Amino acid sequence: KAYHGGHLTIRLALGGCTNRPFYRIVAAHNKCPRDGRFVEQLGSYDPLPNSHGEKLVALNLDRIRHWIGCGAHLSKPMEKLLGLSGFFPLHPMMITNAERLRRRRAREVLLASQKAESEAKETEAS
Amino acid sequence: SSLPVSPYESEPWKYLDSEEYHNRYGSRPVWADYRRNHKGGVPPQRTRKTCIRNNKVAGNPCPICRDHKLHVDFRNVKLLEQFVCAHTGIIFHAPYTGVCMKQHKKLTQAIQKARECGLLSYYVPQVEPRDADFGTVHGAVSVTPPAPTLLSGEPWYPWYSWQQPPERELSRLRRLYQGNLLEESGPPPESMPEMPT
Amino acid sequence: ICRLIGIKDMYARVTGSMNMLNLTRGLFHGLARQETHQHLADKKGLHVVEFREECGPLPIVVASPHGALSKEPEPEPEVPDTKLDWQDVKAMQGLKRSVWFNLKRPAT
Amino acid sequence: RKTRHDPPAKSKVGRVQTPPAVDPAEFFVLTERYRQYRETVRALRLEFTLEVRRKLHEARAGVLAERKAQQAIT
Amino acid sequence: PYPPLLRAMILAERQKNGDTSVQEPLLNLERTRMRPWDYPAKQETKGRAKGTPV
Amino acid sequence: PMKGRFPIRRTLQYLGRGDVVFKESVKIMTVNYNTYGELGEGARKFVFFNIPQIQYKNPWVQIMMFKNMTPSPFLRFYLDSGEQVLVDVETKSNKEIMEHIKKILGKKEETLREEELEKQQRFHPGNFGPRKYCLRECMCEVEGQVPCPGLVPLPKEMTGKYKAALKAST
Amino acid sequence: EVKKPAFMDEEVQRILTKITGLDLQKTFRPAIQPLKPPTYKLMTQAQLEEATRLAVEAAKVRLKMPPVLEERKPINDVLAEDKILEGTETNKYVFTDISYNIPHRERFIVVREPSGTLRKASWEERDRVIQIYFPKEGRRVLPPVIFKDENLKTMYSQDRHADVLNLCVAQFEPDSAEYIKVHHQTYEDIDRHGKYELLRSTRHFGGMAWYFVNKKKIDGLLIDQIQRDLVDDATSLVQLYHMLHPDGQSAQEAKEQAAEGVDLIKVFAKTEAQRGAYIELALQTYQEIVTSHS
Amino acid sequence: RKKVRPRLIAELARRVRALREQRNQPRDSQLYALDYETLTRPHSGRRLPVRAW
RNA sequence: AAAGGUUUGGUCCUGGCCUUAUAAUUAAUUAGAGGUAAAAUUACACAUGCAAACCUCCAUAGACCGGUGUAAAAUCCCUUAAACAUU
Ligand code: FES
Ligand SMILES: [K+]
Ligand SMILES: [Mg+2]
Ligand SMILES: [Mg+2]
Ligand SMILES: [Mg+2]
Ligand SMILES: [Mg+2]
Ligand SMILES: [Mg+2]
Ligand SMILES: [Zn+2]
Repeated sequence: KAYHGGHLTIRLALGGCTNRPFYRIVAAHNKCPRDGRFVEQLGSYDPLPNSHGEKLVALNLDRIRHWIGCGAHLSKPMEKLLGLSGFFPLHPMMITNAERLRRRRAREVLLASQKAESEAKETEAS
Repeated sequence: SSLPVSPYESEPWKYLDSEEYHNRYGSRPVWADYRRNHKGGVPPQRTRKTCIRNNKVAGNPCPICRDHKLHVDFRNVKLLEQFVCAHTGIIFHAPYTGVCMKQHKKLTQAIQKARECGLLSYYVPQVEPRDADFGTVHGAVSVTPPAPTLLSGEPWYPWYSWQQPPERELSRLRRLYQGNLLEESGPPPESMPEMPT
Repeated sequence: ICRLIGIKDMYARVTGSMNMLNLTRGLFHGLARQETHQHLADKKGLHVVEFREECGPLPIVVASPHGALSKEPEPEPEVPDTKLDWQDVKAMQGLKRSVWFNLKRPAT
Repeated sequence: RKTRHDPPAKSKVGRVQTPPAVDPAEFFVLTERYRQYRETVRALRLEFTLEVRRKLHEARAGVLAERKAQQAIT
Repeated sequence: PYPPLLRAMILAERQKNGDTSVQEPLLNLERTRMRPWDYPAKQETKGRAKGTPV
Repeated sequence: PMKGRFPIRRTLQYLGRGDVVFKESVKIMTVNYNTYGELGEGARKFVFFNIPQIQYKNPWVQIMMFKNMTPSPFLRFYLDSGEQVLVDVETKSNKEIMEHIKKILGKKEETLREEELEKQQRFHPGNFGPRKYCLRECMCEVEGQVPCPGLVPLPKEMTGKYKAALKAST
Repeated sequence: EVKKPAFMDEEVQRILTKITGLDLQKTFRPAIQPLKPPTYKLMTQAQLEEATRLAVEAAKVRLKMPPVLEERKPINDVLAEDKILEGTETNKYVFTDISYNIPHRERFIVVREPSGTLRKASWEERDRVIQIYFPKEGRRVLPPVIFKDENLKTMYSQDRHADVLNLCVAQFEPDSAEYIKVHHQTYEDIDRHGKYELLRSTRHFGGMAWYFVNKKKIDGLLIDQIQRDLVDDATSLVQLYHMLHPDGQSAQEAKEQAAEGVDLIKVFAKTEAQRGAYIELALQTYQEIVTSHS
Repeated sequence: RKKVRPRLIAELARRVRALREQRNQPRDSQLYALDYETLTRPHSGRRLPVRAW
């Protein structure tokens, strides 16, 4: 298609089959389809653990730096990948979500202890 | 429903050296005296899927299926050699020897397994080392100087940790979103609480 | 006929008329009027050397002149005047072959 | 997806916004993380923008670029 | 500071080029400072609604 | 039998044997040769054998040939700067003419090698995609990675059909 | 300090090339691979000798010895420890820089562990991922099963040592532990069974003699070189042994007596030979055969 | 080519439409009018967000 | 194409047709489960529901994604200039 307006973006293009996802990191005009016309492929992401239990991300850091220097935006999933790698700082919501998970597990542990204490009362009753 | 039982099941390689094998086959391959029955002069590009269905055998059993004592095993290298080109070392396609597609797949796996364990020889090309230079002094493969925060034990950036908001700022947000508020949360646990089990 | 002669590896194409007698007479005519490497070395007086791609640059001498070895190199033209067959050349020019070509067939 | 000339759904005439509820302590901490995060990323995007322009200028008018041009003429 | 991986790539390049130093790479934030989100925007370049009534 | 004389001239291998790749300045090469004579034999062979090879490697250069217009054969190159390079090819073999033009107006081997490497800069082995552009279409092809569900059925716990059933069960 | 000789030292490469030998028939033995119809050229004796010269030039490049290196040191560097991300992920992430123009040993391959530690990838992890993104013909992503001791012993029974080593070079890196393990196991089997001829006119002979010299077990190779009438090779081996062990009693004895030629081998027998009695016997028998017949 | 032909109606339409826009430009008193009972703009029928009520 | 069948009382030559290989759709008869891919008579007419919102008012978006193969020898490849409803 002949797009009018839009910007270059670095995003994940979904590949693979059903229940077997595989991603291609690409630089593409934002208005193009998710799996359609792109400008350059900048790496790949395999989200499924392999035989060694490792999720494999490949980043062409020389081309990624080139396209960020030319105005390319980043999708939120790609910003999360760059933060985990260490090339970018950790995303604010990566930290906030980790804090929410910590507060949510603390409640669960406390509830189990309360249930165990309630179970202890049942043991006292015999 | 009674397929014959081979005496050489445990040691398949034995059959190919026994006198019975020599009389039946001599020194020619086991597919030498097999011919496929088909209409036309150009044959179909695939052989029959399988010669044996539920203990029944087809009209013209293929070289492997016709002889029950023949066993396709990675250890039976002498049988496997007959299905590999001596000059090019390429496994023959199924139409070449006339074996059924089931046994051709089984033969291909046995030949590949025999080669991997070294029982069956194949040509190993000579390839140069991967890297022109074998130095290991670059930072990628060496020790990077530890960052100041890492030595002290602090977070890489100050905002990675929870910094309690000023009390005046918490009141400013309670006024802005008055009537649609949630219970205020304190500092999060220092570590990840161990999963309850 | 090739099995009767003992030839094990060869390619052939027959075109024009498929007359069985003319094919047998023409086949024997050509096969009997070929030139062995030993004959070629004697006619030209030079060594006949063989270069296989599976043996690398190793030169293989297959026939040496019976009498006196010459010292004048055989003339190598810049561009040969050979008469080429379109059927042989067409393949190397990238032209698609027929669906009937190089089909999987039983061992001969 | 609908075009601007398509009619609105009738099941959705009632819709009104229901803004999320705000936790004061975590909302403020998150707002500061976004401000500091976006400052770091703008400093890195600027540094990446300079490497692109430095590399381009070296190719266009670098030492090696000028010598080859005259070498060909000579 | 620089991000953890990007800091290691800078220090590694220093050693390769022969630059020997223990200086810590530092990002400069003065050139790229963000305005508050509620800062007044440029009204001159803002769009105006069309004149077709709904 | 391929028609014409020297049918090898009409083969892709022969056309690719040409070694004269002109510099970007070269725009036109006019060839003035005589069909009869003795001192112009090399020029006639140059038109017969070499002009096809030159054009094959220089598709954008205009080669126009004129016959029996002058007493002697010559080659004149027209450059983009406006310079005109006259060459005298009388009493010169066709091979000698090719070597002469290669020296004065032919790109060097180093220049041609650099261009070939630059052309392939954007092909990466790691890149995944169609066979025309990439070695592997999917990471399932790689050894050790989770195989394609079509070839190998996935474990039940890794399937949305199974996971959705549990969520209903919960 | 007098520098310890290296594998690539121009002097060592000279001696190792000589003892290895050349044989155009063994170096260019026909490969069992897809074949093409041979080509034929009529050549004079001058042209034929020129063609043999180019064949020997190619046999030199073909016999180039593979590097002999020390075992690499484990990569144990922690770039960061972001504990905020502890417990938020179950599987490790492996990030590989796939910029085309970086040498593979200068690429950054990091691992973000579930604890949050950002560390550099180990050597085994580095080689696996570089195969996935820069695949090398001959190498497999996961270690093959042919290199297991039981499988390797089978290849040795079939006298396929040159293949075991050609496979070890396509798969493993020269400084890896697996590379050193397989090579040292192949070289050790050749010694015990006296199969030194298998690797002659091959690129693997130099490393084998190097391994014996450094491990002070050249005795078998001298006995076998002498019995094959290659006594110029045996002397050169004693020169290499007197070069890598200058302070050895044998090297000091040869300086005292200014021994040369067959004398050098006799000096080794008396001074440092593990089995000196046999070296003299084989050396003596060789001299008797040479003197008696000629 | 030369079988691609002018589109007079298309050219006429574009100009004519643009002219009407300039002639019948609305004013701020109409575009930004509000119905305070429903908090909806009569011009476009755009109901203001909840946090602004 | 590695070819074969078929003109005649018979032979040779010429020459067409057809067979043998591969794949898609529909149809006849017949059929267990599982995984995966694809889903397609018709630019003829369409009941019903849904497919574009967001948001402290202004703006932004609904110009995309998705669909079909209408028109048209319609194009490919390349050069030059210019903007951009952009970043
Ligand atoms: S093609 Fe890769 S998962 Fe199916
Ligand atoms: K016919
Ligand atoms: Mg606003
Ligand atoms: Mg007739
Ligand atoms: Mg049907
Ligand atoms: Mg589309
Ligand atoms: Mg139409
Ligand atoms: Zn069968």
